[PDB]
Amino acid sequence: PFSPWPSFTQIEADAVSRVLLSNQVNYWTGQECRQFETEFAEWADSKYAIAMGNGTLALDVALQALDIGAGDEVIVTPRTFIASISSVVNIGATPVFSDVDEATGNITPESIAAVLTDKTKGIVCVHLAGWPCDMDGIMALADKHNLYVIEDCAQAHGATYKGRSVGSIGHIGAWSFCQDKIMTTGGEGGMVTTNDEQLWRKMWAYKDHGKSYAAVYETDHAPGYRWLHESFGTNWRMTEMQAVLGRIQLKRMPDWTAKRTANAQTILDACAKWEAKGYLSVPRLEESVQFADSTHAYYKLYVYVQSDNLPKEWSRDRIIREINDLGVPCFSGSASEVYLEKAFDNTGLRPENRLPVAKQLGETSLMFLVHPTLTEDEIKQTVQAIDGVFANIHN
Amino acid sequence: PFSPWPSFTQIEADAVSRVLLSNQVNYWTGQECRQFETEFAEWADSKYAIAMGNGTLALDVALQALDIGAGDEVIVTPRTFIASISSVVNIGATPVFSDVDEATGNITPESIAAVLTDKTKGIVCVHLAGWPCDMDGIMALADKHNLYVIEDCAQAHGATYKGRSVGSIGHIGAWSFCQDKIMTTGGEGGMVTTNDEQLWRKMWAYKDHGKSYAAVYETDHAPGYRWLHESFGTNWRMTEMQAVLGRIQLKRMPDWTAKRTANAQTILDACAKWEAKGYLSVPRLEESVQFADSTHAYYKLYVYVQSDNLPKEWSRDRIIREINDLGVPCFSGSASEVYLEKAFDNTGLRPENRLPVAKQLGETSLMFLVHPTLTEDEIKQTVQAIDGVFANIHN
Ligand SMILES: CC(=O)N[C@H]1[C@@H](OP(=O)(O)OP(=O)(O)OC[C@H]2O[C@@H](n3ccc(=O)[nH]c3=O)[C@H](O)[C@@H]2O)O[C@H](C)[C@@H](/N=C/c2c(COP(=O)(O)O)cnc(C)c2O)[C@@H]1O
Ligand SMILES: CC(=O)N[C@H]1[C@@H](OP(=O)(O)OP(=O)(O)OC[C@H]2O[C@@H](n3ccc(=O)[nH]c3=O)[C@H](O)[C@@H]2O)O[C@H](C)[C@@H](/N=C/c2c(COP(=O)(O)O)cnc(C)c2O)[C@@H]1O
Ligand SMILES: C[N+](C)(C)C
Ligand SMILES: C[N+](C)(C)C
Ligand code: NA
Ligand code: NA
Repeated sequence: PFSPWPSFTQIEADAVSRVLLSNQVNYWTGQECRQFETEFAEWADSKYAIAMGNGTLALDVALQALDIGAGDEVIVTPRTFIASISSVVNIGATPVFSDVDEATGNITPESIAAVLTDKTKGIVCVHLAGWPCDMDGIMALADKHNLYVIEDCAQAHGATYKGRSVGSIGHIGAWSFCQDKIMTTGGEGGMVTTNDEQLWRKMWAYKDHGKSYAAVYETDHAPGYRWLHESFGTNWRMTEMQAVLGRIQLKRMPDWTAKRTANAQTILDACAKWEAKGYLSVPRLEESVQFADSTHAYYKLYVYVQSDNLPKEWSRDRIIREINDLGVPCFSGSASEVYLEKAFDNTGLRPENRLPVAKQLGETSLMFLVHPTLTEDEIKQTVQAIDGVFANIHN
Repeated sequence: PFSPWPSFTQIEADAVSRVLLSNQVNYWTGQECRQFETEFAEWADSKYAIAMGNGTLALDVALQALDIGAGDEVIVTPRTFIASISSVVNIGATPVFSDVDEATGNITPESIAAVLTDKTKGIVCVHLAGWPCDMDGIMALADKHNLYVIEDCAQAHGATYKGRSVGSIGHIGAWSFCQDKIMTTGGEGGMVTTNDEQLWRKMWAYKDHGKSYAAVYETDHAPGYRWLHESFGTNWRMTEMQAVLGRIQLKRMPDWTAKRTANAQTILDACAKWEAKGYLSVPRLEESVQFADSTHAYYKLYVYVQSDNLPKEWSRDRIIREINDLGVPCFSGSASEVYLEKAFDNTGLRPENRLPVAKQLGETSLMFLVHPTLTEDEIKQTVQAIDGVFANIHN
């Protein structure tokens, strides 16, 4: 197999062992989560961060703080992991699907505007695979129509939009550190970021059974039982062992982004000849007029077949099989039409017509791995498999 | 300070280090959670178990599977941690408080029956401190009124009721492994247990984004993208590092229950002379005719002041102060009237009048530690602090 992702180091194993043997294992008995919060906020260009159990709970707590619920429409992408949509359903709101950009796979200002109604309250925009959304256009639309924006940053650690971290631009950023993500806190983890003090206080309470931050930290208490629960909430906390991994990985992020970026550019460079021959489309953020001064996180590397130009005996799926047969990982990538899941049967939530760009990218995507442990030889194998298979197509 | 709880061993540190370095860190990339589920189910006398992020999410997923929501009343206890009540509020149902037993601190068949209505659908009974509820009475009452029962077992690992593990008697058992609990999976953790296959399938899907167990494991899959999400759900999963701790601690539970029991017996025995003198009430499960062939988990050890028999210069609160001043941990214990929290302001959820037994136990409780790391000498010091302060009261 190729070099693993995730790939935990002895430093990380020693850190979790130390946290465990300290017995200071909980948000309320140690300081690892609290220091991870302040370090993550600084790293993500945000005033506030809160450590969460996972990226789904991060979306959930953001929707809770924004008072999104029954009768509110929230614009969502069809091209993502289901949590980016089901979080909206689970709070009782109505997800409404926008189509995506043919180059980036993200929802766009134009496709969001097309599905806005007088009931739209929110947008959950996903920075898919690490390519940032057009946040100037999305925030302009949100200002015009009085909408709240949640940036789903689960695939986008290290991405920037015109000089600032993703997750710092919308009202709230939601983050995952699940097992194969760019940051990976020991099996699960998440985070929210915000610049709004009131949204921070609301999310902080909600993930801690409705403990008021003001009651805990900003109030003088008599000895004995303390009355802290000033609203209803739940347990969406992270452990100390997950947090110490997060803190370690923040310090690695420049290295990790640089390695992902180098791996991606080697693969995109090799795909260019097959774009010239008409078999691939190879969108590159660094060559985009509209994503000047932005950076791609490179969670995963997408290119797209030009189906019309493949011989009849070839297809996207056959290319995946042939690259896999040469020992190189290759996938169809993200779900592109999550609304086709049976969860949407009889809900009235499925678009009445399939979203054409989302449908096309589901059919055309080829997805490659670029994670930081991949060796020069593994990236060479990747390039050689692409050249081998497309040379077979070309003859 | 007294011996710590929790108190993680080198064996546990080495196990979490091995899980991390394996890179098999997630429910979907390793087998520690799946083996913990089957071992926990067997240990807890249940056909099915599902690993959960925490005991709050265990309650939440049980209420989801039972289709409890808007317009449904659920009987709850006032004498617990808020999650036993706020889980009901958060799913949209109406918590209705029952008073508690003066000896055991648990809701009783009599006090539950007093607050039943035709809209009651469920009971969340807490085995407080490890003393099992009257499950014959509660299940009889649930049968006659067509109610579902959730056992909140967060404080009750090792408790049995007439030969059976707690958590195996109600429709669903909810469990916590939070940091100071009898089992403590490295900062957070939870579990549900059930004997009902359909409730198991529903909870298993809901904690995993609505992945159907049938779609994942009972369906032959074509190559490429698999359509699994047949209903809506969320991410309420446990990590592999938490699960390996759970598996280790299950094997220690005979020893841990025996040590907690021996510690409790020594303290209760010392309290007997002060009960004889009228200063304490010392309920003992092993002496209760109603709790024959049952066993106490001994999460914490409660006795109760007889307020009426204390001299004017004395109080429950002064006894706590004086025992702590001798170097012995002592607490007022569980919240006894959770409905007094400001979360309940303007909800209409407060009982018309304060619940009198619950109010009394909040005023009279003295709670001592009995966790398995406490040495013979620390238990001796506990007895001597009790004897010193009560000898002062007497003389
Ligand atoms: C355990 C784990 O690693 N889960 C990650 C994984 O989810 P998974 O269940 O495989 O979902 P899908 O990618 O829809 O795949 C469905 C099925 O098709 C198969 N498949 C998939 C792709 C493919 O190319 N080929 C294929 O055969 C899969 O093997 C699986 O059998 O892939 C997702 C993209 C990740 N995304 C999470 C996440 C959250 C939620 O964060 P959280 O996981 O709660 O921290 C929030 N927003 C965003 C934009 C997120 O990305 C999940 O964390
Ligand atoms: C981080 C941690 O260890 N939390 C545990 C702790 O909750 P805590 O926030 O302290 O809540 P309370 O006991 O109501 O105390 C409120 C305040 O008064 C203070 N206090 C409390 C008691 C006292 O004697 N003196 C005092 O000064 C506390 O320090 C705090 O400042 O004490 C609770 C009893 C535990 N209960 C858990 C659990 C779940 C929920 O499971 P989960 O915690 O989500 O796994 C579900 N059902 C059940 C029957 C559960 O037991 C919590 O796990
Ligand atoms: C530091 N960062 C803005 C690139 C995340
Ligand atoms: C049933 N028991 C093994 C938990 C005692
Ligand atoms: Na109903
Ligand atoms: Na009823």
